[PDB]
Amino acid sequence: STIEEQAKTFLDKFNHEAEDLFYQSSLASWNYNTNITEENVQNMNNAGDKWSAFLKEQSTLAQMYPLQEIQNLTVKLQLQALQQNGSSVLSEDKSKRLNTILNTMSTIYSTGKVCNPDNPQECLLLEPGLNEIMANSLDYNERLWAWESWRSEVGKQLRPLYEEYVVLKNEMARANHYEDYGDYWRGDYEVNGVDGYDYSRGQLIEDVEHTFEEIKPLYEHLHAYVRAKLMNAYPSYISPIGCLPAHLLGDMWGRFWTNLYSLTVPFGQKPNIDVTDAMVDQAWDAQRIFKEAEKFFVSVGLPNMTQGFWENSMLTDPGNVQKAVCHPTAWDLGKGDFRILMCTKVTMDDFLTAHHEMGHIQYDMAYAAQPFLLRNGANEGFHEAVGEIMSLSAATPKHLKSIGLLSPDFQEDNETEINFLLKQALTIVGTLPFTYMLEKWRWMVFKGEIPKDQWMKKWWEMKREIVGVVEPVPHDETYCDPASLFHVSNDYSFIRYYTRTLYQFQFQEALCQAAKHEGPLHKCDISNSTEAGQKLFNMLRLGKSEPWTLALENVVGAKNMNVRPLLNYFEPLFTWLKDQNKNSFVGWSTDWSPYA
Amino acid sequence: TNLCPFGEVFNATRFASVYAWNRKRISNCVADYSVLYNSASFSTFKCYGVSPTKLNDLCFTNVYADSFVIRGDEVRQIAPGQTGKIADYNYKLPDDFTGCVIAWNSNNLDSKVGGNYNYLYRLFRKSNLKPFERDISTEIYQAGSTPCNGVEGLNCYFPLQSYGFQPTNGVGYQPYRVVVLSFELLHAPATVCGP
Ligand SMILES: *[C@@H]1O[C@H](CO)[C@@H](O)[C@H](O)[C@H]1NC(C)=O
Ligand SMILES: *[C@@H]1O[C@H](CO)[C@@H](O)[C@H](O)[C@H]1NC(C)=O
Ligand SMILES: *[C@@H]1O[C@H](CO)[C@@H](O)[C@H](O)[C@H]1NC(C)=O
Ligand SMILES: *[C@@H]1O[C@H](CO)[C@@H](O)[C@H](O)[C@H]1NC(C)=O
Ligand SMILES: [Zn+2]
Repeated sequence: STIEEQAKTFLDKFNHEAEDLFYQSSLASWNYNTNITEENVQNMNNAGDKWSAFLKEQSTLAQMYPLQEIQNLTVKLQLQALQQNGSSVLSEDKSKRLNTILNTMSTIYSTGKVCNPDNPQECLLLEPGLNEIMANSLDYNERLWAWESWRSEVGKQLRPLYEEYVVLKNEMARANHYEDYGDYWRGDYEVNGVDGYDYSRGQLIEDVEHTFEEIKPLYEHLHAYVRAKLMNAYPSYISPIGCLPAHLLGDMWGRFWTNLYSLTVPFGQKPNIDVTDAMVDQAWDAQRIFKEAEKFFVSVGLPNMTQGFWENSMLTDPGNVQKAVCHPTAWDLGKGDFRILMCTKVTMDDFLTAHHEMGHIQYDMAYAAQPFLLRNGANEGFHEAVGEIMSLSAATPKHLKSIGLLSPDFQEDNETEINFLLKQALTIVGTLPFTYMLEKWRWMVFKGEIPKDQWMKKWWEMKREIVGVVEPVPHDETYCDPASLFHVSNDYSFIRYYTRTLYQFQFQEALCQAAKHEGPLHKCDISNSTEAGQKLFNMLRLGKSEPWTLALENVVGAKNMNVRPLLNYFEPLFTWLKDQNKNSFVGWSTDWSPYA
Repeated sequence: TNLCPFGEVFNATRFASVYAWNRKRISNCVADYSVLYNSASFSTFKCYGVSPTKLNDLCFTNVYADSFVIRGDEVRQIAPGQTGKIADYNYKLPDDFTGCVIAWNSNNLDSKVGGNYNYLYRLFRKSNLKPFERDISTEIYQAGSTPCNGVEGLNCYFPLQSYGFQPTNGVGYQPYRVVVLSFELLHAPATVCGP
């Protein structure tokens, strides 16, 4: 028997063994997340530890089949994914040091506290304490105190750990034959050996930068309009030509500009579409909300939810003393077990979240027939892109009128359309320079292009130049402001939020064209379009079995990430912004700072 | 008026593992086949050659009842000309099969919280099964070229895998009890008529 035939048999044993071991761990994890007890924490760890130990053993055994002697690509994909050394290419000592470093950075982030001056007992955590300030406060000094204290007390603790974390991560990556840890992260987009669909790791840098250039005009005008509105609210704190102060952006980092809507809303006398009152007026409950979401996917030709979904999910807060982790999550436990965990309230937000979360379930169900290791999104940005387009359609006035929640006597006027697009842009567009700039900095640090004694100097140079945001207090190299965001101190790649954002409008535009939608893209509802559902399903069932370039082409007809649908979605706002900014300065000088 | 002992087959406490499928020879009795096909308790009742509709007007020399447990997605493999782990390694029907295949969901009996591992199936085998063949061997499967020495290790796998039957699995992964009725016709007494 050949090496390939041995690998097929080896993967055969792995799939059947992993399926049950993963199920045991998912089940234990579920019981803790819905019913928080000490016994459930231990059972979650024991099942989780066995699964991790199983993966470590099977990874070593997989490495004894060299990829060079395998021609069947679907075998090579599974073999390669299992074979990845990860941290296990380092010595046990280095591996142990790195794991200690990761846990300490995580613990500092989630337990880091800040106490107000003159009361060392009045202390706030990031969640909910500091986040409440950064999302709701209009007072300049309170916001500045929260922004600086978080970075000066918690960020400074992370600085030495992050320096050592980079060194060990780079050693791990170079031992795995990558250029550095950033090149390792970019490997999620790599495709080899499929003519016409290949994609190199370095090509991601070029494609992110190329598409970001086309985003700059829309962002510049979004930045200029926001700066003008804030300058009306804070005339003594904002320069008409300068960057936006970093603590005046709606959250701790300015990752999203969502919470600037109240001070920037174009037409403040036209109210939002808030369909919550109609839901309560009709006595909707959680089961109705998820039944409606199920009805939505069925209308495009996707299957209804399984019986186990309704029996085993937790669609409401359990309440009295059984405590649960209420963050909305879609669970693929394996063995045909699909569940949603969500503490649903009767609100429009949770109504849209259910469609989003059920979108994940539809994705999970569609690639269930794939081999275990290929049961995932085509790349790191696919799954979240699938979830986002579901809430795009479900939120439109057209869809809310067809399910009886929005009055037929509500008609769209262009002022509510500008209000909605501006609110969307604050979240969706505002995060794109933030996400690209943050990942560029980490890429350059891992690459070795930023020396340690210039980490924060470069971090704020790039914030000013690329994001148009300026720090309100000078920060020397004892700070580690990037690590003050969860994803950096918890070792998660970040470009996924950039690529997913472009993917979702590529998906939505393609699906809406299949749905024969007439009018602006942002008013599209793919409901009742089996043609759209079929086009999406053709990619969903692929899982990870095909190159992500091919999976994308199944939906949109193109092999690569494309920014044009994103600009098509926001075009009505773009023309309105350009007219608004006619007597404003557009762009920013980087040398102005609030500390003069 | 000797009634064929179908109750012992269908209403058994525990079914056999499919790799070790159970065979019950039925002889010298009266079988009321119409009770089964017109009971509406089974999810699969498909006959090949013979007709379920009132063909208890026939006589057969011997009737065999094969029973075992498989997951729902594998019930499709209990049919002539099918491939897959069950059809190739555990239980194989002939191309010219004359008989009926009966299956029902047994999640209420064969699933358990934490997992029921009583039922096994054969995952590896050097070759495919002849029709109506049974392999209950436990020889360690040699996937490579180095001898296994009777223990599992590199490229050496114990050939039988366990279903993990949990009540919360999807329908495709839930246990199903299967009964396969063979109708044999030899130039012989024809002892099972069953009006
Ligand atoms: C919560 O977990 C405990 C064991 O930790 C268990 O005895 C109890 O039945 C569970 N309650 C619910 C509602 O699941
Ligand atoms: C790869 O192997 C699987 C199963 O071993 C088979 O179904 C598939 O056709 C093979 N692909 C190629 C290109 O040989
Ligand atoms: C889903 O639809 C099928 C029909 O295709 C139906 O048989 C089944 O009962 C439905 N299940 C639910 C939970 O709606
Ligand atoms: C199994 O038991 C039920 C209830 O006692 C009975 O109706 C059924 O006929 C039995 N099965 C057979 C094959 O007789
Ligand atoms: Zn999501």
